[PDB]
Amino acid sequence: SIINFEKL
Amino acid sequence: MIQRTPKIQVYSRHPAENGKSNFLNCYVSGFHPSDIEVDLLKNGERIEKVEHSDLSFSKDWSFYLLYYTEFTPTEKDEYACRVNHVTLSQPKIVKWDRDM
Amino acid sequence: GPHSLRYFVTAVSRPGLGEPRYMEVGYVDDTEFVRFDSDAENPRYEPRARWMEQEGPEYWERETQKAKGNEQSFRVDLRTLLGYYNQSKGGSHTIQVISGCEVGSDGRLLRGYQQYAYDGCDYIALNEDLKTWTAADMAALITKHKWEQAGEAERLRAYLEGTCVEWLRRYLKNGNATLLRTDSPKAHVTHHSRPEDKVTLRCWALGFYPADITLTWQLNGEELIQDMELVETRPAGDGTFQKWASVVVPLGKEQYYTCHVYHQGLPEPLTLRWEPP
Amino acid sequence: RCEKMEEETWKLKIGMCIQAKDFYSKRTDCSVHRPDVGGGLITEGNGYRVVVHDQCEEPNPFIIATTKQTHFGVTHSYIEFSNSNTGAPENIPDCSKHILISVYCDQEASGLDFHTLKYVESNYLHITVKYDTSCINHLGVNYSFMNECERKLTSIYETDTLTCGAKDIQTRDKYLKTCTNTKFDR
Repeated sequence: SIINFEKL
Repeated sequence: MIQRTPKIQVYSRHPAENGKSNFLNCYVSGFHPSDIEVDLLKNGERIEKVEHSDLSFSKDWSFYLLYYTEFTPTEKDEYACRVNHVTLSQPKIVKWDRDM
Repeated sequence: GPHSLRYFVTAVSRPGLGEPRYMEVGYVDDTEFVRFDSDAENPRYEPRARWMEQEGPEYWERETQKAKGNEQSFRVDLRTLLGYYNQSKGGSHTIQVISGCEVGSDGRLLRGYQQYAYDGCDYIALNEDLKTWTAADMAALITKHKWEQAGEAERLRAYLEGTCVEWLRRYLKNGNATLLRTDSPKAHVTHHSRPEDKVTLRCWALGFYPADITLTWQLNGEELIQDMELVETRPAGDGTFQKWASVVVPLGKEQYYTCHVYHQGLPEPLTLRWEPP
Repeated sequence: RCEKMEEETWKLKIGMCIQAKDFYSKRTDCSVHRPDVGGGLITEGNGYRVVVHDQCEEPNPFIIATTKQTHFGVTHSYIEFSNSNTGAPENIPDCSKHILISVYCDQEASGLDFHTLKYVESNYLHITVKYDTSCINHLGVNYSFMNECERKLTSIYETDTLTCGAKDIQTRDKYLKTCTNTKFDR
């Protein structure tokens, strides 16, 4: 399961 | 930003003996950005049906693709690969060597 | 031995052509097992390994929703970086992310993977301490400052040490039988009279999995490393790989040189010489 | 984190892999000289002679200090430009951070068909490469510029893949030879 990325 | 010229290899899936069916591969790798144009040439002319692998990239951020098609090699039929990238002044041509 | 689970994210913008292309490709070690592509007939999570079919519809629904959620975030990030760098909107730009974790045999987390790339240059990356960031340029300092005040580093360490490891363990036991499968390299030596008053011996190695292989030429029990023409390992297209080593030897001395094939799918390293039919 | 010395010690490494076209490049010793003609350095070796300039007209310290070369097979030729202590990029003039590299071929009779490509564009360094495509089949450039602290904290990230004819980067660096201050002969 991939991670929920955070915005830059 | 960075830019990298694609490394090109033209080869066959199996040792080429004149007459037997085989696959023709063209491996492009180490290029950036991703936008690349690759087509296979039979006797100097473009082959209409050319399937390509899905896009991917390695740990150096460089993309790599595999373009392949079915074909049957003979004696006087010369194959090649045509690759153009944004980093290339003019399109690249690499002749096919059955023992390379 | 050690194992790892890595996700390769691609985000390329296309000004005046539509929404950016988004890709998520997972890798158990060196094997691709999952893939999501926005520019496809149907943008959904698709298995890339036959041992991933075991997962039910519940699993392929979660990952798809997470993928679409990620795509929107990156669609914004593509515009966000246009402001940081003060670039033009007419240009096509690329964001790449490598994210995952490496777990050893002991179950201990060896590496925490999280690095971003803008247009091929390094942007920001999670350090080994799993608490600080390394900003590669002036613009990444903006991102870095945001992630410090948001505590992104702490939230990320939790995933790496917890969630990522738990799934790696699950994926490994769900396909260990196939991940261990290896194909033996079928080798042979060809001969050409290309150099003047000399020849060329090319040791081949075909139909092997995985790509890990070692080919060496030897003379008098010593390896020829600088005199050896080695080409990059390439795919045959059928799931296996090819590779060869070339060496330039004087004429009449072909039998004095031996090629060596090292692979994990072989009980014993192969030893080959040039042999005329 | 790390010591004061580590955060101030900046190192520069420029790798460049050149593959020969239509001819076999021969392994040899390499030379390096600072021409009084123009600010920079000229290096002879491995079938090529390479000129590296900066955009500085005023006499300033060149950003490259050490040059190394090696050879693998019959086509690959690798060059490594180094500097163990450049100092912080803040204190280095901008012009000294714009690098122009010209790669000419000595071994084979050149066709003189050049191509200029900007390989690296960042806040720390600019790398532009001009090379003769008549004798050069492919050219790759690896770039690394950071302090000992950040290098220690990001060692798990491997970005160097310029094997350049060897099995791995370690094997490449094993056969490297420091270029000397002497004439050439071939």
